[PDB]
Amino acid sequence: PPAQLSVHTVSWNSGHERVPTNLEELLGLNSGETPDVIAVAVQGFGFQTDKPQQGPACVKNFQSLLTSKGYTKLKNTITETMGLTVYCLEKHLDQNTLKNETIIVTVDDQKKSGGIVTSFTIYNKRFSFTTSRMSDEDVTSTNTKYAYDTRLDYSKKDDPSDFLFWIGDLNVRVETNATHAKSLVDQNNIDGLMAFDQLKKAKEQKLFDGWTEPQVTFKPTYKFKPNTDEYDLSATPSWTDRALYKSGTGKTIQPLSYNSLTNYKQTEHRPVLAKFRVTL
Ligand code: HEM
Repeated sequence: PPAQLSVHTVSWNSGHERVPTNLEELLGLNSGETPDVIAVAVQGFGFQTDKPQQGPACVKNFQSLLTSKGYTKLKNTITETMGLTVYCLEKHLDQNTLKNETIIVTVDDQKKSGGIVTSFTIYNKRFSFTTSRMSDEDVTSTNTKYAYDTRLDYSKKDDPSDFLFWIGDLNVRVETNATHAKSLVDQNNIDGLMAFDQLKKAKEQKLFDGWTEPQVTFKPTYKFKPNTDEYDLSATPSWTDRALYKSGTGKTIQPLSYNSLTNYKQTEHRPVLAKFRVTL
């Protein structure tokens, strides 16, 4: 039992975009780090109805890279609008204790909104990875637009997990006008703009209770004109893709790094990469 383990997470509201050439950058492996656990969350349209038939390239390309580095894919789950994959180094796995489990929650009769939770145990400590997706317009169990449901929160369990991560587009936005938002961004006043971000409002309403976001130092990750760094001001610049963390059991989770990946420009949203060190 190591005293500590590292986790990398990435999410991207990637829409219809395809596997990039440079997956090492996407996963935070380009400076030679070797995280114990990797989670990849996507939001978009048509993943199960793989009409472009891009599923096979995703599997080939991710598998080729990660197996060579000593990872086992614990689970990939795809719905029409979400994807969640969790990888763990083979060396940490004990089949008799792993207890690998995934649930899918859907909130609407078309199965477009909800979330996915994948959980597993290593060294007798339980990890859970959540992603979620909600539309602006739906009726919800919270009567808010935010992509929260108690069923996706394993910290609310009678026996809550040791290490929990929630990654994706939480449907949290910057509640001010585009002019004022752009001005803040031009001044690099990230904390000033974050003052208008809705995560705190969701928490006042008792959603994402006790979940922590690492400090944000990067500019809003949406909405860009593709293949530029120029905001499309038809939307107020916002932080779409987020990483939250919690422990149910008093374990220390230390963010090492939290950043958008500005080199992935192909789309309106920029992926977000988080790195953590967890103490068992
Ligand atoms: C950059 C965008 C995307 C990322 C980062 C991504 C990520 C992933 C990952 C990590 C896997 C599992 C790979 C493995 O087996 O180790 C996967 C599988 C898959 N993805 Fe994606 N995905 C993307 C876009 C898409 C798109 C656009 C489609 C369809 C339109 C799609 C459909 C699939 C399918 C069908 C699978 C296979 C699931 C199975 O084997 O049953 N994904 N994706």
